[PDB]
Amino acid sequence: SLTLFHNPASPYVRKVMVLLHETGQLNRVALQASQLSPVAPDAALNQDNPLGKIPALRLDNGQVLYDSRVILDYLDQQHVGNPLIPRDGSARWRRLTLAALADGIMDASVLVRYELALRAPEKHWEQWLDGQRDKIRRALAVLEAEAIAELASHFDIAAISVACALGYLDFRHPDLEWRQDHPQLAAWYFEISQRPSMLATRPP
Amino acid sequence: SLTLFHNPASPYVRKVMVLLHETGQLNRVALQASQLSPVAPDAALNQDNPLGKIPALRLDNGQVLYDSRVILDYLDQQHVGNPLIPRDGSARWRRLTLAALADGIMDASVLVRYELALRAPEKHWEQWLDGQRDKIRRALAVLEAEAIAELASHFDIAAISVACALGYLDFRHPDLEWRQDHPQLAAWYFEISQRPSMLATRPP
Ligand SMILES: N[C@@H](CCC(=O)N[C@@H](CS(=O)O)C(=O)NCC(=O)O)C(=O)O
Repeated sequence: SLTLFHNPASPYVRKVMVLLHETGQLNRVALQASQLSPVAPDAALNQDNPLGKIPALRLDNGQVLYDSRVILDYLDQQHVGNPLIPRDGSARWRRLTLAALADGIMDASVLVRYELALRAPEKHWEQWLDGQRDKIRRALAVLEAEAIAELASHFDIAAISVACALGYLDFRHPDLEWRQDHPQLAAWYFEISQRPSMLATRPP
Repeated sequence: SLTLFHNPASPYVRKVMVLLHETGQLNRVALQASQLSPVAPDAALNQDNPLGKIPALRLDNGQVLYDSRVILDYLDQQHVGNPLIPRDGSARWRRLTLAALADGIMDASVLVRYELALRAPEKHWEQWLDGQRDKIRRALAVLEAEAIAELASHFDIAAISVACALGYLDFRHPDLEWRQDHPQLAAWYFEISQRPSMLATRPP
């Protein structure tokens, strides 16, 4: 069977968990708990993913896949349902670009979390923090437009990725109050939060 | 024709350029010079690229793709013959994981560069910087121990990504010596550095 390095905070892990739920493949995956940060290595994880990041997926044959987008691609090709990642043509490119937009939000969000929670306050750099927050805000604006119609078309790779990014803002960055100025996105997210796969994968 | 939002220092742009050379698709592309935004997002927007993604690829009919991994997939699917990303088989996820290893080297390398170059010295956090350097070192060790034959077998998505990551280490982090403990990787890099795709795309 498969083994996924996991913890319930990670929104990248959450993408994987949501895809597993949606595709009926939770039964294939043992969870290996990991607590970690860039200054607190997990030695067991590092033996499998030298980058020291989660998610990482150990296959039945012992090979390891990372990062999250590689794992999601692998898992999407294992089931016979409709794919969550379009296999060809225009949709493939469009939906993977929205997924990358969402990953960029997560990347900035995690960096701001680590600076605020781990770095000594006297070493915080406010202009850096605000630059990351502004990159998140600009991406949210594009998502507001996408929430008009494109986002809701399918609960697929793009929708999962965006949903996990918004859930992570709620969890670690409520001060960004993303709903206040993004009502269309707020409505979309309120709906997709009720999906069983989202309810089962919320952070602590 | 296509437009690539381009910067010559970025190793992520470099992967795209190398793949365009290697697949014979430079005759498709016009470059549009674009400024990296390490701290505050750029105040000058191109309306097709409101998030200032670099690389970003604007298709013949105006859709814009990003990030580099999405662009690489798109471009690889636009030519016939030998794909540089395997379409299926164990090799697909093996080569994509090796590419992700390389992207992780680049990610750690950029974080270290931007902190060292842009953040005030008194606010540098050495244990954080070393945690990122340790990702790089562990990843190099995996390449040397596990990936030499793989890299040599095909100058593909994995090899291009690794090559660009090593070029970026030489460019921004020559203090991080990597050739001594990874002699096979060093020899391979010396060889592939002479490919026209690599010579043409070296950072300034
Ligand atoms: N490109 C990767 C990013 C994973 C990541 O940053 N994960 C964080 C945990 S966070 O999501 O809770 C992680 O592993 N941090 C540890 C570290 O950076 O040392 C992916 O898409 O899987």
